[PDB]
Amino acid sequence: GSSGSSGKPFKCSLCEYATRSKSNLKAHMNRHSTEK
Ligand SMILES: [Zn+2]
Repeated sequence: GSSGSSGKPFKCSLCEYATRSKSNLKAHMNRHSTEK
């Protein structure tokens, strides 16, 4: 759907990775270090 689709608080500017918890994203961002 493309109507009132509540997004997310933290959305990685690198990829389409997003999570409601900052603690989670913090771990994902790390992946953006090796072979990237
Ligand atoms: Zn990312």
